[PDB]
Amino acid sequence: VWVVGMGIVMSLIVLAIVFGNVLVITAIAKFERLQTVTNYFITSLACADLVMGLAVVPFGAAHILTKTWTFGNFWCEFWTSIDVLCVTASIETLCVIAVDRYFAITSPFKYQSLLTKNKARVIILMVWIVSGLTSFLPIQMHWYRATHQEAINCYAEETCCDFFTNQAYAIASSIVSFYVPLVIMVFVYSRVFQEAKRQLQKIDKSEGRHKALKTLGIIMGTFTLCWLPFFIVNIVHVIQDNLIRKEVYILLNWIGYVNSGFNPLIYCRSPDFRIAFQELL
Amino acid sequence: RKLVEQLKMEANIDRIKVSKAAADLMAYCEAHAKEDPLLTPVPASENPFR
Amino acid sequence: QRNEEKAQREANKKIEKQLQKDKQVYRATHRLLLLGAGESGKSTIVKQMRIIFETKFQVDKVNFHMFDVGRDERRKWIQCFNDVTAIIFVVASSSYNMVIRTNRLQEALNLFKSIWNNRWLRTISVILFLNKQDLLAEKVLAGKSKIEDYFPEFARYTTPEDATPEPGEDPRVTRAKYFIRDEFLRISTASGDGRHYCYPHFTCAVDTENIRRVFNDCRDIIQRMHLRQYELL
Amino acid sequence: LRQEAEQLKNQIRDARKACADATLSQITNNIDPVGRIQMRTRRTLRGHLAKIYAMHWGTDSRLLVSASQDGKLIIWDSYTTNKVHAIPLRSSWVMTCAYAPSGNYVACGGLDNICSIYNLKVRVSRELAGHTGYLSCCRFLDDNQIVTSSGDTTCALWDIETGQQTTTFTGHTGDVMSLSLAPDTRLFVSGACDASAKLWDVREGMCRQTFTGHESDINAICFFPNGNAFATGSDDATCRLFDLRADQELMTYSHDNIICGITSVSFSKSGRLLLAGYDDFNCNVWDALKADRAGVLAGHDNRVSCLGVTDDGMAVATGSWDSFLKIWN
Ligand SMILES: CN[C@@H]1CCc2c(ccc(O)c2O)[C@H]1O
Repeated sequence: VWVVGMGIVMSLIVLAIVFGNVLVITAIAKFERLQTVTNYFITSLACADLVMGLAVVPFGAAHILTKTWTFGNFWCEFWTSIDVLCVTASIETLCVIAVDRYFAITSPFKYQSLLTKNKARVIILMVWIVSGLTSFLPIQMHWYRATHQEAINCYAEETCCDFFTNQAYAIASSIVSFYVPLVIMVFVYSRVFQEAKRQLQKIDKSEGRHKALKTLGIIMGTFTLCWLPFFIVNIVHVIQDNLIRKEVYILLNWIGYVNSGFNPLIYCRSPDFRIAFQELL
Repeated sequence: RKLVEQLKMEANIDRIKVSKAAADLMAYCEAHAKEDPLLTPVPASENPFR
Repeated sequence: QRNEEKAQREANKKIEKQLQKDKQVYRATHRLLLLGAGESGKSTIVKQMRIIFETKFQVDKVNFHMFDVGRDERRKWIQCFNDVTAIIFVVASSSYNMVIRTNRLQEALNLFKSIWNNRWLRTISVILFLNKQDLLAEKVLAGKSKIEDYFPEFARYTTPEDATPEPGEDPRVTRAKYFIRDEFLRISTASGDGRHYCYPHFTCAVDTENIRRVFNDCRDIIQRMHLRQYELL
Repeated sequence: LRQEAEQLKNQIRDARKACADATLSQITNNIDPVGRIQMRTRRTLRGHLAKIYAMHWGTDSRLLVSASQDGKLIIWDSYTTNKVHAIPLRSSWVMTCAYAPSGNYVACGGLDNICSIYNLKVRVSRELAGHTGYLSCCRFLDDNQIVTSSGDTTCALWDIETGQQTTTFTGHTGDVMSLSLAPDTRLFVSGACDASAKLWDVREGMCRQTFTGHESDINAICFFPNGNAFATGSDDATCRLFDLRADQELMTYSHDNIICGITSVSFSKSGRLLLAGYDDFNCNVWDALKADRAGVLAGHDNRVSCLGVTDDGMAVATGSWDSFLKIWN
């Protein structure tokens, strides 16, 4: 009865992710006032989160509950590829949003000319192309398969389908997906915080007669506490460690999945988004 | 100056009962109601826009 | 036939391309509005910055455009300027004693109040310039026109220790100038919700570095607007 | 001095009170209500850069003209949604625009105090100057005469070839903000910030009647299709319908919810529906005889600035500060 009770959590998570992402996508799509340069990135992130929540969360939940994979081997490979593509696209879109924010704040005069609708579309296309490459190319070509006997036996078995990866591919996927975007986000957000502190000090000096810290803290926390443990356990069990149990790895991956139910409502907290949501519902 | 003359000219003007003008406007609205697609929406075939 | 439709589509495409080019050219141009009384000295500021009146001047390859509407007691065209990055307000701080009949400086303060508490422009910052600093210094040092006689608040006013004054070598002129600035700042702070800010600058007719001040201040205005849009201020 | 003016005001007030026998509400209370009206955006143009201020339907029920603070006067084909012409303006600000009944000429003007006129068969054929204040509205009496309303509290009747003010309609306190022309070219009225709308005769050049019902500035005026009445929008929430023959007010259109002013007012072809723009993001309709709102219209992203009903009565086009003209039907 434990799985029956546990299965409610996964269903609730999937429902919340789908509902939030659908609401956000409809919010940008229906109203023309919401469309903007950064809202294109926001809706791309919402689309990626919706795709992952629709595809990999229910299938992974079914695999966990039934303790077996009923579908075929090719469908399992497709599910793994979709999972990697969606995670990479979501984190890369977070990084691109952070870079856009940094460019808009630090370089305001050139911000209008630097990024346009065509530039945003090109950036989104490049992000999705690199995510699709890093996902499908090393997987569909079986470049991630391990030479261990356990991995070969797992691949041979039609029913059981777990994730077994090389050290090289695991390291490359980690650095491409999370670590480099983590460094870029930390750098740009540190610069943005420095600029905000300078502006606050100037305003206090001029009109002597914070919020930026809280916002950056919540953004960085909901990114790091959601993804970093999984992406350090990745490298840990890839490189010379056997203490990583499968349960811990799956739990951290599902925390990373839960991050998709947290990114929308924190990236659509603007008053215009609230008004659009109220009008829609 | 000329304001006194302007007001004096404005004061002397023929006026009709408000009821008569109200009835005239009502009659015009009733008579020309049919020839107006805003009051009664045009059929989709008849509508130039859609 | 369909030839007319094809020609119309081609013309529409050409017009759309021209409009896209115009949008690219125009989105990089920042609009500024020059507002002030006739005796304020807006001509001096215009001459200093350049070196309806439309003016092109660029700083660091950033194009700014400046407007000067130029009695018009009831300002009904003030709602037209809603997309400008900032509104330049020019007032002669040496015109406190001169009165037309209500001091001119008090009338300028009332005009600033009307501009600030305007429904149509509620995200438009104001760049404040106080020309005729030398004349104000001469008037204050002479003492012919008592500052407390026209402005009763000067009797209880004390100099701000926080703000370091310029080397004017006279405490009295610094006190007077800072009181005049603080009047505008007190008007601005009452309705200040963080959307728009007032930046006071002490300028002189001899001084010509007002263009860099305007450039830096507009940069700060855009930075603050973006920060508030992202909710970091 | 002022004693004669006070006596004249008392006399006209007494005459207006005597002529007010029964309000139009009393007569109209026995009419069938219009009922709910549903209006849908048949076509959205969406081709302007900055906020637009005024628009004018052509004599043909298709073509449009909309002018925006971006400085471009763009002609739009409503049916096809294609852009026929785009005429750049020398002045960065355009406060109004017009379409000649012949369709050959299009005139626009703004804070430049010059009523530029463009020939469509797009070069400036003539520029009319002489107004002390900013222009506010322009309409075409014929192919050769145009009446312009300026911020100098004076309206003038221009001649294109002559280029000089044929007649000046002086004698108004506040700055005129809008004017409308009668179905014939004989009469036209204007409304200013002095809370007064005055009727003018183009030939004589003297104000026949003056109506001062409102308590705030008038921003929009349109005629009843009959030509015997006209309704004026205002900065106050009330939109009122006047009467030339009765010389006095007939109705006020006020609702408790609406605290905003009025920007554009236009009647339907039959005159039953009074379309009024608002400082709020959405426009409202009014039963011109019942004074009861029939149905609120879908809002734009910003405040609406202009209303125009086709000569055939097919559709109404509203333009907001969101640079969008949404054709409604
Ligand atoms: C279904 N489990 C996958 C397997 C490995 C992996 C994940 C997410 C992001 C990556 O960059 C990965 O390499 C996990 O979600």
